[PDB]
Amino acid sequence: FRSTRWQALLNFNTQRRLLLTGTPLQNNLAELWSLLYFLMPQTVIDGKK
DNA sequence: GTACGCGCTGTCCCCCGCGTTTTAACCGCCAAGGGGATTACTCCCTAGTCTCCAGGCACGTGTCAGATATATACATCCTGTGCATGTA
Repeated sequence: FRSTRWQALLNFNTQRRLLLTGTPLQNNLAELWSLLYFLMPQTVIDGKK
């Protein structure tokens, strides 16, 4: 979440994005929530609800 | 008068540039603690101010020091002044 590259690529002008990854981490919901927010900026920060 | 500033010369030589090697620094982790100037508050105590009585460095006066003009007892030529022996 706090990485500079995370905010670096958010402003890029694209209308469709695709993610390629083998396996994300199961627990530690923070990284999954961060990936979800990066995919589209609509979800709320509160993932503990 | 003269010799050093100036102009010219060759001699070579050390940094420039372009390339190649090596490395300092920021990003991620993983969020953790850690301390020092700041703001507010609470006492607290020593200089400002007044105060008069003592007194002391700027000031004027005396006297030795340093330097200078003045007779003074010789000092060095200068002026008369006298003597002895050979000459026509």
